[PDB]
Amino acid sequence: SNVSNALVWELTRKSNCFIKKNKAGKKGVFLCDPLNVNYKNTPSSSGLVKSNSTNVTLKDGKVVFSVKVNQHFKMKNVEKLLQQHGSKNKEKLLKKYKRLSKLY
Amino acid sequence: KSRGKRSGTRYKFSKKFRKHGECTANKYLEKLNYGDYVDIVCDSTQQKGMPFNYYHGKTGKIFHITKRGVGVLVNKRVKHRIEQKKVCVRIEHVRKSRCNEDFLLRKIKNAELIKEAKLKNEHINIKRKTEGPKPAAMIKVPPSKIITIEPLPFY
Amino acid sequence: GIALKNVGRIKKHGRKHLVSKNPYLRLLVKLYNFLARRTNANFNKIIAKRLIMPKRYRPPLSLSKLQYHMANHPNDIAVVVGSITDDKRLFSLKQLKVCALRFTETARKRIEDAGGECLTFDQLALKYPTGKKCVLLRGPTKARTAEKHFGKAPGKPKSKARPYVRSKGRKFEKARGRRKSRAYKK
Amino acid sequence: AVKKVGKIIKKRTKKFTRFQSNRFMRVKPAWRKPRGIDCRVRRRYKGTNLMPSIGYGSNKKTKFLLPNNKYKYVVKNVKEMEPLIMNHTKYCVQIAHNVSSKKRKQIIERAKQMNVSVINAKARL
Amino acid sequence: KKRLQNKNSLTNFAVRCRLNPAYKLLRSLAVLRMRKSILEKSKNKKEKRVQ
Amino acid sequence: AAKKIKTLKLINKKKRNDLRQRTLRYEEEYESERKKIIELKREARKNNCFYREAEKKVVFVIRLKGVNKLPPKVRSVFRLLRLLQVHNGVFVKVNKATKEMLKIVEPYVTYGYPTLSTVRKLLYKRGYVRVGKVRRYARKKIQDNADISKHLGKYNVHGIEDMVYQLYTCGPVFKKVNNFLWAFKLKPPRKGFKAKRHAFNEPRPGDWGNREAHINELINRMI
Amino acid sequence: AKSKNHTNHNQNRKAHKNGIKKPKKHKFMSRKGLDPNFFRNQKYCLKGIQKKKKELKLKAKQEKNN
Amino acid sequence: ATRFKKNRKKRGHVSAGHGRVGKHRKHPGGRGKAGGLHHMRINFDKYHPGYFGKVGMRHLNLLKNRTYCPTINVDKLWGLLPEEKKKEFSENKDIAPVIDVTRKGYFKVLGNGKLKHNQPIVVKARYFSSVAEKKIKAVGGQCILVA
RNA sequence: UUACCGAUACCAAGCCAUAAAAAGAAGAAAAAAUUUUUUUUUAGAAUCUUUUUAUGAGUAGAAAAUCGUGGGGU
RNA sequence: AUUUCACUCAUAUUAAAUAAAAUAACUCCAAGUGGGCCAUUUUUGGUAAGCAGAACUGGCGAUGAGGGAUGCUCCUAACGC
RNA sequence: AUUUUAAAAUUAUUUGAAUUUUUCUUCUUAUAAUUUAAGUUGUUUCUAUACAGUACUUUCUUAACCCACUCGUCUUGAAACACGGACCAAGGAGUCUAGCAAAUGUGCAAGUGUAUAUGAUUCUUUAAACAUUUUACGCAUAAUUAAUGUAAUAUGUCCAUUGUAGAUUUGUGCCCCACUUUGCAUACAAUACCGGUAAGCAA
Ligand SMILES: O[C@H](c1cc(C(F)(F)F)nc2c(C(F)(F)F)cccc12)[C@@H]1CCCCN1
Ligand SMILES: [Mg+2]
Ligand SMILES: [Mg+2]
Ligand SMILES: [Mg+2]
Ligand SMILES: [Mg+2]
Ligand SMILES: [Mg+2]
Ligand SMILES: [Mg+2]
Ligand SMILES: [Mg+2]
Ligand SMILES: [Mg+2]
Ligand SMILES: [Mg+2]
Ligand SMILES: [Mg+2]
Ligand SMILES: [Mg+2]
Ligand SMILES: [Mg+2]
Ligand SMILES: [Mg+2]
Ligand SMILES: [Mg+2]
Ligand SMILES: [Mg+2]
Ligand SMILES: [Mg+2]
Ligand SMILES: [Mg+2]
Ligand SMILES: [Mg+2]
Ligand SMILES: [Mg+2]
Repeated sequence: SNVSNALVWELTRKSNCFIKKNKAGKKGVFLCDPLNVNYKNTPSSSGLVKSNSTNVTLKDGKVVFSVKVNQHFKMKNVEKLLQQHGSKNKEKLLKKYKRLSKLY
Repeated sequence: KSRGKRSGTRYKFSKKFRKHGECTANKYLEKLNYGDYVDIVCDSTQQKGMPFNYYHGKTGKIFHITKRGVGVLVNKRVKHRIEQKKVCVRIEHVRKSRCNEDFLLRKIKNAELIKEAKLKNEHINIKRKTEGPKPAAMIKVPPSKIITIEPLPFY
Repeated sequence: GIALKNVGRIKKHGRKHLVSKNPYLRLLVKLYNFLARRTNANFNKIIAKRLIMPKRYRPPLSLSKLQYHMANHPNDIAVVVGSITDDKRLFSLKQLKVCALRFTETARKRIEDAGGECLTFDQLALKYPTGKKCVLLRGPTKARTAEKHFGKAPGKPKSKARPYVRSKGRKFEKARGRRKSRAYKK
Repeated sequence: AVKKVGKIIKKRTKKFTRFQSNRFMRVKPAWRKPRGIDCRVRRRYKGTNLMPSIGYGSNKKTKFLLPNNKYKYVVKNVKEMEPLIMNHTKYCVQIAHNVSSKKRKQIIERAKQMNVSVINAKARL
Repeated sequence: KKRLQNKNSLTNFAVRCRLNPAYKLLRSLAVLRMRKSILEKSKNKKEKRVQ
Repeated sequence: AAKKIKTLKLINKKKRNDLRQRTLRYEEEYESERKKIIELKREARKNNCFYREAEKKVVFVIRLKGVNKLPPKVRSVFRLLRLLQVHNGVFVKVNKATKEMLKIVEPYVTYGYPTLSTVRKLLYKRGYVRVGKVRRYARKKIQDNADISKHLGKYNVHGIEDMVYQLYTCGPVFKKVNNFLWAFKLKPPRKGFKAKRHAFNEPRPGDWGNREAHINELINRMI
Repeated sequence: AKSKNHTNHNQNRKAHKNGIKKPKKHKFMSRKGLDPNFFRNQKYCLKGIQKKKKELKLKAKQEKNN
Repeated sequence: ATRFKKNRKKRGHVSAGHGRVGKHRKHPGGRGKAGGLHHMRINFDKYHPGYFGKVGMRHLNLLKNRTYCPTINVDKLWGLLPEEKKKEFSENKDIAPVIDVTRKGYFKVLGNGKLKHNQPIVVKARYFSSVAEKKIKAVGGQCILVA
């Protein structure tokens, strides 16, 4: 009753510990959130503000699937996971996962 | 150096040629109300109630009326700002304005016009039509009356 | 060049954004701004403006005053864009429905007792997004002690402004220029 | 003059050097705005150094784009590299000047995996 | 609405038409006037002289 | 919604139709008036009497002098007119007060009787208009009739043609139209001025006089 | 030292920047030091009127009550 | 804090904001109150009218206590009771609350404000203003002088 | 009498800032390949984004936004 | 004279124009400034002065740009890139 | 991601008219397309079948055309035959406290501030943080008078003084309108009443 998403955003629009902004080349403010699909500093994409998020991260070596209440998992498998707990965004996530896979 | 109440007033208070004497007895019968506009024209025949040099000519609303005293709200431009000044005068210097009554007449006429319009349901313009462009005219002039002109030689 | 006034740019003399960093308050202002922009019902805009305003221009509204205001129309909801304080001077409190930015605890308690309703701004919005059957009330702004020093300065004739003094009594600004007997007066 | 390349317009390639920075050693080129009466620069006499002004600024749209068309992003660590996985066509990595060689190499490797351009890959190469 | 060019009316026929619909008719009339052969004009001269 | 849209379209079409007819009427009038003038002249010639043409009702005023080194009264007059830049042109309804104002700023402006074609040209190539809530105007070029049909819809003057007509001869709604029109930001003359210091009526080459019949020419030159 | 002791130059200009501020012209000017006796009479009249109004209101209230 | 001080904002300008022609010299107008009644008389007149001169009687040994008498208006008297108790009192026209105004830390009762009609109040205090007393009585209450 | 040259003034167009004004809490577009892959994006940060128009001299001075240095908590 | 009722006064051309008239009022808090100088015109003292002293307005001062070869003030015109 | 739409215009059709008898004659009934709408796209080269070259980018370098007077400074006015400055590096100037002020932020709000000081299961940080005894004082809530002092409608009605403009509302015919309806803040007054002082009376 005292805490809501908008409020949270307001609190942490500036003062985050995931916000990293390029000092050289001023345009660009990134969120290093464990639940950010696109690493933008927007309340409509950030994991801290959004109640339900299903981001794919790298964490420590192996690619990890994160769900929001917080869950952690591990292409077909990823798709299945998405299908299970998930409510365009999915496509984006899939794309991201592909990219992640490429990295070792 | 010398700024008295009647400084630079050799001509402003001086009565006009062949119009000295005193203020006429009928001038005191001029009726005034709480809202009338009034010109302050100083008759230096009556030294009592003499307003300051500046207010001679300038008009203003009457805000106060006494036995023989008339209080007038006169706008004075003071450097950066025009301010209201309450000048307590006598009747001898106070004269009723004329513009106000010009306005009044117009208003009266306008009312009549309005009434007339109503009588017949019509769109009659009331606003004063200022001197605009002259309409097309055909002026009949005989060749006998048209007198030709040429610049005059020097002498 | 162009012979203009202040050249081109149109002066706006008022607040633009709240300087305040109060997250809740910011949220509220955002909400009301949104309301203003979508539904130009004026009321919303006014509310937004009030929210934006500084603390002096949200003077506290006293419960008694509120009651007085409500005295004509009942059941409609008085909205106060500031704090509402209680008044020991009042004996009875009617069934009031009041939306405020802030209730002092005691005032709130009083309202509750009256069997009334205390609404926050969000609640009000939810209830009445067009502000139907609402009545905007303000506290007495120029009743503030600061304002008593303003206007024509004490020294100018017929001015009713409080001089800035140390204390009060004979020894303190009550002689020359304050009585016919010591040079002048006022 | 103006330096068009792509749609990228640069209005003023020349640096604005301090007045008289070329006359006394003690005065560095770093722009300082002249004050005080009789400046000549302040007064904008024909033939002197120009004063930087807001008119010179680049279009809001292409501003911090480099010749590559990518905003430069400084990278100290793999973790930081990661925010640009979904942005390889818009931000280009520069590895911090103070990174040790092994770490730099690692970063470079990561970049290649990501398809992200590195603007300073050759340091300590 | 995003500002586009500002299109010369006097030239850009379509724009002109949009501005003033009757204009087309006027243009047509003008064209027709232009069309008529010079012989007729010459003939008319005599008439004019007479008048 | 679709139905509503259709209705709107229909209305627009109707308006356009109405506009066209109006335009045609105006055209008919213009020629007719000219013809009548000629006839009148002929009549005058025939009979010893003279025919004076009606004072041209409107006057087009173009600035000459700059912002600097100008009296306060003159500046005020300029402001009133809506002439603020060195080559700002505007239409002014010739009156008594207006005339006086013009006289007061005589040495700083060139003015005269614009003629219809010239006016039309001005409207077309240089006609910019104020689109927005009062005191926040935004200078927008006309191009479309729907841009002016919002503000001048109450006064039965939809379309540029109507506006032009109004400008040409002081109709029931001219002042409003003038107000709506942004001050004509004109070029310098393509053949150049004679001399901005001297008067047009001066025997030597000049400008700032009342060039009643050559104003149009000037406008054309600097269009 | 000899100095420019007086000038009214630029003063006008200065005045004109904020413009010659006209009097605010309030509808109800304070009738304090203005014509006595009459003003007290006026006051009395006003009071009477107020009283009458109050009485009327009371009557209305009574009627409502029944 | 220093970082948001204006001087820091003026740092590259020559006169530090204190004027080029009229410099910033130490104590120009004089020291402290200075020429109050001489070169600064006008200011005194306009902002501090009755500053100069002494008025009235001396009072060599004051002792503010002797004269201490905190006031309360009747308007605030019923407020001095808790809400529930107040309600009870309102309900029961039969019983009237006594109030020890001294016990609540006030020495004088003044009469600014209405009191609820009919409701009798018993007021204990050291001082009363005539009007306050009258108000109390009108409502069927009494003032009982205390010390 | 023309013609021409000629400003940081004027006009037309762009871009920058300032001011104001409109207005804003869900979705596949194209190309390259050979019906399916690949290449780009797939926006919604309220002092924010999109667009619009006007405007831009400046000492004394005032304000705002930034920038940097020594240390502190994070 | 005040108050309450009545009837009834042009109004979208808006009680004559015209008006980038609310960029207005008003309140507060302060800064700098309070040596000025020049030009046309009116002008006082002075033989006169690039002299001293004034009036209306514009400038310079705070201001560059084009012209006046050159110039703080003359003319053109005030300046984002 | 629906005002790059809608219309205009144009092309080929289809129905009805018109006096401007016209291969651009106009309106209009319907349908497709196109651009004169609805701010530049296309074709062919070239760089180039290159990893840097002599090309391309850019830094520096002189040239050259045109311009450009030593900065700071006080001054009506400085390039001045006004002063300060040979050069360079480091240091080098509106600060801190007391009380007051307005501004704004914040908490609480007829109160507020826990002052000293105590208390603790407080003791690297702990010189802070927490807690406040199982009617302290400040400022404010009342003013005014030299003063003994006196102290704000006035118990008919818990009601909340009267106007004129005034936000918001309530209705009538979702912003303007023209009425009603309520009358915030505030401006402008008017009254009451309180303290003082006149004046009139006066135990
Ligand atoms: O205004 C919606 C919205 C909703 C919500 C939610 F309801 F989840 F809290 N939160 C939003 C937030 C949020 F508060 F930060 F989450 C920001 C912006 C829009 C939000 C937008 C609507 C457009 C799509 C993104 N959410
Ligand atoms: Mg004389
Ligand atoms: Mg100088
Ligand atoms: Mg110098
Ligand atoms: Mg020439
Ligand atoms: Mg400065
Ligand atoms: Mg100095
Ligand atoms: Mg500037
Ligand atoms: Mg000095
Ligand atoms: Mg100076
Ligand atoms: Mg100049
Ligand atoms: Mg010469
Ligand atoms: Mg001249
Ligand atoms: Mg040279
Ligand atoms: Mg000197
Ligand atoms: Mg010296
Ligand atoms: Mg030396
Ligand atoms: Mg030295
Ligand atoms: Mg140093
Ligand atoms: Mg404060």
